[PDB]
Amino acid sequence: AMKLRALEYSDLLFVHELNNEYSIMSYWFEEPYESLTELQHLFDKHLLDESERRFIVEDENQVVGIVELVEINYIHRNCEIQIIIKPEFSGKGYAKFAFEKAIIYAFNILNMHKIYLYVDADNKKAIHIYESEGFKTEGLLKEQFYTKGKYKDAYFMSLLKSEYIL
Amino acid sequence: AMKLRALEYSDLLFVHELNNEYSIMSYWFEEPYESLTELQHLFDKHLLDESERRFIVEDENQVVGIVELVEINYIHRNCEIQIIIKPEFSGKGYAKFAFEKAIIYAFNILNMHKIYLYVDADNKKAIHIYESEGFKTEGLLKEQFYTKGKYKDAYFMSLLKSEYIL
Amino acid sequence: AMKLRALEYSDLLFVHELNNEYSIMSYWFEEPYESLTELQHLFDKHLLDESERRFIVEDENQVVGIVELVEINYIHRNCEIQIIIKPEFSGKGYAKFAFEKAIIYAFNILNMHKIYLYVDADNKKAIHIYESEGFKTEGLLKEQFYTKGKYKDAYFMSLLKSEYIL
Amino acid sequence: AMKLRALEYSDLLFVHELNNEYSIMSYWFEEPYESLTELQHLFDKHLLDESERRFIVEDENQVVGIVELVEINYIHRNCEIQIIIKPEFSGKGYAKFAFEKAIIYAFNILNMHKIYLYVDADNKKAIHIYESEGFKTEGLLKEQFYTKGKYKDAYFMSLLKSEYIL
Amino acid sequence: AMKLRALEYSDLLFVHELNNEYSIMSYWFEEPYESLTELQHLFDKHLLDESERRFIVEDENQVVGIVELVEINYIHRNCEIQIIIKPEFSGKGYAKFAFEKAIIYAFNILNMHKIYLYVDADNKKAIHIYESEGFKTEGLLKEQFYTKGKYKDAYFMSLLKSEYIL
Amino acid sequence: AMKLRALEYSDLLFVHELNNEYSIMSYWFEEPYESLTELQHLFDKHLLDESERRFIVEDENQVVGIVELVEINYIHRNCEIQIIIKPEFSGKGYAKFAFEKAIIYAFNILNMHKIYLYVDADNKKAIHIYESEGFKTEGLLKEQFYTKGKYKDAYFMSLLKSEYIL
Amino acid sequence: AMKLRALEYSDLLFVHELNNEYSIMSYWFEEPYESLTELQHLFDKHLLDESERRFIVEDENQVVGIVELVEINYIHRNCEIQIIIKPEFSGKGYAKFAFEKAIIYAFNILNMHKIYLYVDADNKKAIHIYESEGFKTEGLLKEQFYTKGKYKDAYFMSLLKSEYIL
Amino acid sequence: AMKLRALEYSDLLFVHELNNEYSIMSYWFEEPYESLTELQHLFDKHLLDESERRFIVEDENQVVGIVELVEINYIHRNCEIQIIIKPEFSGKGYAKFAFEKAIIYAFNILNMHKIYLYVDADNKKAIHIYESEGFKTEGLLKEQFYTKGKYKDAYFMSLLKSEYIL
Amino acid sequence: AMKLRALEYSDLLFVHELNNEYSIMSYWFEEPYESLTELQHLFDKHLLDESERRFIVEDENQVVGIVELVEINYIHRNCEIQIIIKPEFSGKGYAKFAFEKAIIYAFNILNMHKIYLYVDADNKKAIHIYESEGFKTEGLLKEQFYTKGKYKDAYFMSLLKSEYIL
Amino acid sequence: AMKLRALEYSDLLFVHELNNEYSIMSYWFEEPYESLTELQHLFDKHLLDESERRFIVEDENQVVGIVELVEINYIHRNCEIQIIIKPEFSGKGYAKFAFEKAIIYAFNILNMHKIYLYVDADNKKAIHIYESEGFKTEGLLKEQFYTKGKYKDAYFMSLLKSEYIL
Amino acid sequence: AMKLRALEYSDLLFVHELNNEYSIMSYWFEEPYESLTELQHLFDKHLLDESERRFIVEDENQVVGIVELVEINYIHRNCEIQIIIKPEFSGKGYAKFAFEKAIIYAFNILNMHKIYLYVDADNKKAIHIYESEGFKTEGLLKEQFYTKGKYKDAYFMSLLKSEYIL
Amino acid sequence: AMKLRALEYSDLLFVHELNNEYSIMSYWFEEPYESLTELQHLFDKHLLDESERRFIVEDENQVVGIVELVEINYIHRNCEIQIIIKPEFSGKGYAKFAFEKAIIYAFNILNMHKIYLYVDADNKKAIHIYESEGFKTEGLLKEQFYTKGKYKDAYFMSLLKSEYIL
Repeated sequence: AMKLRALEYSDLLFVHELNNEYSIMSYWFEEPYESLTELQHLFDKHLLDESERRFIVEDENQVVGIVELVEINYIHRNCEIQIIIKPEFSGKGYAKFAFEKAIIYAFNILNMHKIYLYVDADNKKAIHIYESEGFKTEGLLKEQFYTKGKYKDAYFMSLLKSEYIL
Repeated sequence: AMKLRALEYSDLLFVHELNNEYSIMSYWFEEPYESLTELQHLFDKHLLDESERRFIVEDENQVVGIVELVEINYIHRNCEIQIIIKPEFSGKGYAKFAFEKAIIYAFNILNMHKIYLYVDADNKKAIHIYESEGFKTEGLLKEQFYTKGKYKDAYFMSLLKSEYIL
Repeated sequence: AMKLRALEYSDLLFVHELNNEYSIMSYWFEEPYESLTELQHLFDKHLLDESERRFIVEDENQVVGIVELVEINYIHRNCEIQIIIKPEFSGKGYAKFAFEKAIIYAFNILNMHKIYLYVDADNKKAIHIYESEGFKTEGLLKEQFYTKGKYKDAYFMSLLKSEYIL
Repeated sequence: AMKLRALEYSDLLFVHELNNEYSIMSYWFEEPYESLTELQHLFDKHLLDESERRFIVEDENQVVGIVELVEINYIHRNCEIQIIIKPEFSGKGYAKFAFEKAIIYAFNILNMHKIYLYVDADNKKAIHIYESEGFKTEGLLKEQFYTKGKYKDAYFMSLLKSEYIL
Repeated sequence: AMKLRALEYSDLLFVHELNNEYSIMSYWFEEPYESLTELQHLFDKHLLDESERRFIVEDENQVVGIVELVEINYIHRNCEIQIIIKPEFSGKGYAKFAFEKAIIYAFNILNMHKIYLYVDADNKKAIHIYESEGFKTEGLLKEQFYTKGKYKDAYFMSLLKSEYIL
Repeated sequence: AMKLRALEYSDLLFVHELNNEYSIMSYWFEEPYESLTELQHLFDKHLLDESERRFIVEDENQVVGIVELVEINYIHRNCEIQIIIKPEFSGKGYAKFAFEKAIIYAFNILNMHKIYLYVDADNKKAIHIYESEGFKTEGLLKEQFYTKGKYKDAYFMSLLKSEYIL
Repeated sequence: AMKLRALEYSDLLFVHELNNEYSIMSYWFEEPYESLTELQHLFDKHLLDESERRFIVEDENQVVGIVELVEINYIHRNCEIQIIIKPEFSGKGYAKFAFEKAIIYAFNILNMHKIYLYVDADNKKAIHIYESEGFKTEGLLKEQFYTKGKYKDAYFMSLLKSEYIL
Repeated sequence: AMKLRALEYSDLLFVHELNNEYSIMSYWFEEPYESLTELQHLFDKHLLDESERRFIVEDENQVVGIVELVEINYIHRNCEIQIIIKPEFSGKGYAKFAFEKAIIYAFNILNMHKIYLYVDADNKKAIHIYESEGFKTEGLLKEQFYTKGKYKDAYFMSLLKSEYIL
Repeated sequence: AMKLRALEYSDLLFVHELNNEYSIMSYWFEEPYESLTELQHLFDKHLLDESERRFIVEDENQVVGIVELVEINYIHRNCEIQIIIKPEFSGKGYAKFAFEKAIIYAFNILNMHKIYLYVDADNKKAIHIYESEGFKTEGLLKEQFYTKGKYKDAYFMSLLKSEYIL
Repeated sequence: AMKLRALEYSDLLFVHELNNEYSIMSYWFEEPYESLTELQHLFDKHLLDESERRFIVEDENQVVGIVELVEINYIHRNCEIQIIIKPEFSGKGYAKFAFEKAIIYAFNILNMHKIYLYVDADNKKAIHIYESEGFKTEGLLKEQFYTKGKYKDAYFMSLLKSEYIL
Repeated sequence: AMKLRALEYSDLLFVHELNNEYSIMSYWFEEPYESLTELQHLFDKHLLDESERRFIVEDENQVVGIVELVEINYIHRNCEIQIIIKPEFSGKGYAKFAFEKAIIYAFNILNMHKIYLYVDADNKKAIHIYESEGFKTEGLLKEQFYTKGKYKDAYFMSLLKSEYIL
Repeated sequence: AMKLRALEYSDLLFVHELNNEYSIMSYWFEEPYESLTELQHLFDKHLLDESERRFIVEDENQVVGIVELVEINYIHRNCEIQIIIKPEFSGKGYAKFAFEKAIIYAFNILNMHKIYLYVDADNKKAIHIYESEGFKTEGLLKEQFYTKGKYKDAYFMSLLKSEYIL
């Protein structure tokens, strides 16, 4: 049984470890962190800020990933979604599950109108997870991110609640 | 033997767990929380605020629920009542007991004039608990709450101390 | 030319004066005030709280009233509306104007789903202003407010954006 | 035209002067003060405390006195009333007016059940003002106050809202 | 061997428990508390305030009660006395002892002139403990306290040091 | 002679006025403001935050607009540009000038790689100013902004420094 | 007409000047000061401390001196009295007046049992003012104060309220 | 082997216990305390204040008492000495030792000119300890202390360094 | 008569203006500023930091420039020198004077061993001012600074006190 | 397997020990430290400052060194690199590895343009590690550092990303 | 008529100016200052520190100098004296006067045992002022101060109160 | 193997004990302490103050002493040295070692010009340790320190780096 659970202070080591698996710099409420000690301090600084919301993805046996809703805007009713699954659990349907649940949370709980994400235009496996959840490409943002010594293009993809309920 | 006991800091894990059993977002002194860590911080922020009062419902063996009096107003002498019983204990009369005791607390201890609540107009089992304690419907508030992807209607129900003592 | 303008610190004397024209106790972010000095201190305490929003109603010559949106909830997308016009300006269409503009602000700017208000069930002139803006009665809340030595009944009235655009 | 007006920070010099006309030590939220500078600092410390409420008594031309409701208790619904009129205005009906208005405020606005006061058992002129407003003696508290080198007896007098409305 | 001992932080659980045996709301330096967690926070806030003084009543084996001197006034030299003995120890002379010692403390240590108390006019067993220590009734304060759904009358009783030493 | 000048505290009234000319809600370091008093407080809170940079556009006679660089990211080296010219000065080349200077500042001073903006897909006059400065459309973000009661589509447009220097 | 008036913040220049007329170091709540700037800062630090109480001695035309009650002890009910009259006003009866009034304040207002003072055993003119108010010598404290390069003896003198009322 | 050792935070329980053996109220830097919890808080408040200095009197086996130098004045070079020995150790020469050492500390380390003390004029055993260390009576301060229901006379006794070295 | 004077708070407008004459970003204690309002806040933050020292260069009629010693290191005894003269005063010998005086201050007052600076390798007029004061080139730091859209090379130049005194 | 890992609070003992192996004084965000206790306090003060970034160099068995990027400048895009390897691990290729990884981090992650370092002109073994990573000497800074009683010359060496990718 | 007056906050401009007449760096409570703005901030930081004491030297017409007692030690009873007279007033006997008065203050008011000073061994005019007040040389501290590019020798001179009174 | 190690927080008990072996009062950054609890609080207050520097003297088996450099002045480049060795380790060469190392630290690491000390003119064993390290007497400061009831003379001794390297 998988589930999404709200992120606690005690989750931050996992968060740190997961993001450490990627060379791209990591942010907590738009402030950068590279260590667990930085992450703990940013966590306490932003503790009641509603612009981001995070969930731990679990099965009964362990924590397997994180769902982040960020740039949550309650006027325009949209937010950016980021999901990271431990790479050792790829293809096991944790990403599909996390997506399904987070989309449901954004639309049916938070009452968002639209959700969007950015994805490296070379990350075919991620794009396919996104596409299977109904995300559509709305933009190709050239040289938008600098990663591993190169500026890379990113797709802006999005999902409208109205498309979601059809 | 059942009893109501004042909520302590050490009760917050139970509070967190109970509210986690419901998809509707949870509030502490009108500030939203989804994690235990948020709940602990809001608890300390509002520690001496008299606008809400909370009790843990117990039997000798465990904690079984929570009674909340909120929006307590000492001029107009009314407050909103919220009671949540662990769903595994339904039909065991904990809800009836919690109600009876909280109404007594509101009227005979706090000196309230009126108590009211909101209930989803589809929640027949809850409405019947309320009706059996003498709550009357005063309003049908259409599309007042957004829950699980739909705007839902709620009854405003209320109990006057004067009706209570008859 | 009438207009709504965002409330500044320098508006608080007017706010104080206006609310002083009514015996019912006045609140700023749910904290009571009776003097300008209390109002100034509550203003600074709640300066960036988004749960209430206030506008000054003006014509070119003077400030004539206040529009308050309170209990703003960005999940359920509803808020309570309060409008007070200086009694010397009654029947001049400032109330109609203030209403029209605040409803527009709530729906088209804030993206609310529903707006509601409470009104003493004897206040026929107010109720008629409300009814002319499309508010419908959803409830009759008996003995809900204590005013001038008596518990008084209030109508809960509301307006759905969906009704508004028809 | 007389009126009661809520006490502002700018009233504190008057408050200081008035209380200075009496040898008995003066208190602000149960903390003693003898100077204006102490009074200003206590005022800011207790600015949002609801246990006391104070009004300035005025005619169109000047401030003539102060009404204080203290030990306000919103559970038992009673409070202690203190009224001081500038001695130069005695017999002009400012005391009667202040009383009438403060009683009305306590009962009909604050929803108190009972109001009480203490008065030196030798202060016949004050007692008669009290008696004319319906206060009844409930106690004779011997040697309760030390004033001008002597312990003096005080009457506890009170007024029930139920008596007030008959 | 019985004794009175000054109240420590570590006594607050006992204090909480004892006051929990009574439906009347409990106060610490005139601020209400219902939980141990509230009591701990009020304790630290008022730690060096001399307006109240509290003692734990003990025998060699356990804590059996609390003595409170409150509203201590060092100008008029009087204070209010409250004593609560665990109901399981009634009739064992702990109340008599606590009284005797607290009166001695108030008069001979604190140099008070007068001590007083309030007691529900129906609480014959308490009144008799008071009367046996020389308290005299000075007032009958009608409908002064709201308890268990009813306004109740209280006696004001008092003891003068001058009577005490005769 | 036109020029760009760094924004001072004393510019905030102009900033407030300018943004007040538009119904879309205004932000300072991603926190919303509608009044000058809110803007002043956010200004002091974010005074040394380098994620946004703002300039006042002037001619010798008056302030005519504002240039904002926001979401400045010094790793990926891109930022979002917002320019607002007083509508009374449209077509006078202040927008062209402001653009030219801000692009120069972003690229040649801040060393950005890319600049981007969002524009309502119906705002032809703005789009043409952008296009004349070399911005290219990279995306069409449907229903991305809620404005005047409707979700509206926005173009994401961008300019690469490499294109700029050709 | 002479009078004693409570010391305000605005009195501190006078206080500074007066004490500057004496080589012995000056104290405010037992902390030393030599300048007005030090005195202002100590004043704010000790603003609500009840261990000292100070009055300005005036005639209708100017401030002529200061009365200080220090080391006020409300258990043992005694305090130390210090009075300084501008030396230009000596023999005019300001010292007698100040004494008379301060003694009255200590005994009849503050309820002190005893007042005492220290005086250089060579200061015959001061001692005679003291003796004329009924102070008696209780001690000769040798080499107790170092003044102008010499250790000097001081009389401890005192007045009992019981002697005062005979 | 006896010795004096500087008082640490961990000594405060002993300090509390010792002072608890006496009915006279106890002070820490002139602020009263009756509990260990009050004593701990006053200790931290006055941690670097040089007006008092305290030592624990020990033998190799236990703490047996406390030496306090208070009202230390570095201009007039005198201080008040207080010594309390556990009553179970009386007559064992701990008081003589503590005295001898504290006098040596005051004169030879702190460079005091004079040391003094107060003693109840009935406390013959204490007076004899004092007299044996060369203290001389300089005053008889009548009704200076209120203890066990009576005002009591105290001797002021003192020792001059010049007498000490003869 | 020229002179160097220590920089005051009131100099910051001049500082702001001067640095505004250059496109390179400006720093105060290594924190960037572009406005006077930022500069004022950084000034107060770093008010007693000894790592930088600044002087205003003046003639009798006006302020003409600024001397900055930064990265002052009191172990290695070296610091970086920056001098900016208003461009309207070039060739008038203010730069020579400022240099001469600041070098004297660094060596003879601060006891530095070495002073150094960085200069754009194209800034011949500056280099010649430096060379005329005895600075020698020690390095050519390629692409060290990004200015006006290009990475530029800088000379590191330095002066040893030992060379200075020859 | 070697790796670089972000520095945590728990790394500071290692950091302290390593720097203790060198007589040159050590800095944390340009503030000097010699003890672990100083280092811990500076660590918390600078916790979110982005001007320095530090990594621990490890193999599977232990921590072997530290990589520091300091004076990070995101406008000019350069930073100073410092690497210290435990001297017991010299010649084992930890320095080469640390270099390779930190250069990669600076260029490909942080997007720096240039990296530089300072090295004592006598430290041939270090210079050779630097030279093997492509650092070139750009300057010889004479008497720039005072170490072990002598002013010593340092090479400024640097690496351009453009050279790095060739 | 000359006099010494205690230094006020408003004296700091004079203090700044006077010390500015000397190249040696200036200190306030051992913290260096070169500007008035630094001096004002140090003044407030050290406002109640008794280790230094300062007086302004005046005649009826203007302030002419400053007397500083520093390193005041109340155990060893000695302090360092610094006197600076405006150089335009040299030879007018202000230095003699300031000395005479400050010595009197140190010995007869502060009860110091010894006063000392340091003086450049070349400053014959100062040394002669010192010698005429009875200062004796106790030491020649070679290369003790670095001034105007040279290490200079200083005399330590001192005056014993015992010599002073002979 | 002996060594000097930087003083940590955990060293303070040793520091306390060592200084306790001497009757002369002890200072931490010129603030007096007699207990470990005072020392801990002063330690945290002065944690980053560079005016004093302290080392623990050790052999492999235990801590044997402390080296203190105080009054460190980085302009005049001199400091005062204090070394205390546990008296049980005298004559074992710990003092010689500590000296040698601290002198080396002051001169070769801190770049001091001169080091000095004070020593009781009767302390021949200390003076000989000093003399053997090249300290020369520059002054005889009579009655400079009050110790064990007597004013004592001290030698000022010093060592110039220039003498040290010969």
